[PDB]
Amino acid sequence: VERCGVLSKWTNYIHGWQDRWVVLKNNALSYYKSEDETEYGCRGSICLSKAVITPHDFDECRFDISVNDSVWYLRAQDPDHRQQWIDAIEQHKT
Repeated sequence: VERCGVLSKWTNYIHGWQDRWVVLKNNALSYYKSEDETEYGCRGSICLSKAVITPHDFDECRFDISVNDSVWYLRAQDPDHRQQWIDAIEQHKT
């Protein structure tokens, strides 16, 4: 299953943090400007084959997805844990 949710982080403006729509499915992570996704097309997309799930420093539930130096600061929504990403990618990957 895809993890589809909004991630509050900057898009273009350094102080222009907004809710961007991220989807983790198939074996790729894709993000759009916001939850309206489809009309935005695609803003970014990485392949979860060598994208390392890096546990964040100060955060216990935040996980930085790093591939091609593209660091995706993800986090467990609230009732979630790391295993969301693990199980998802593990069940998506080849």
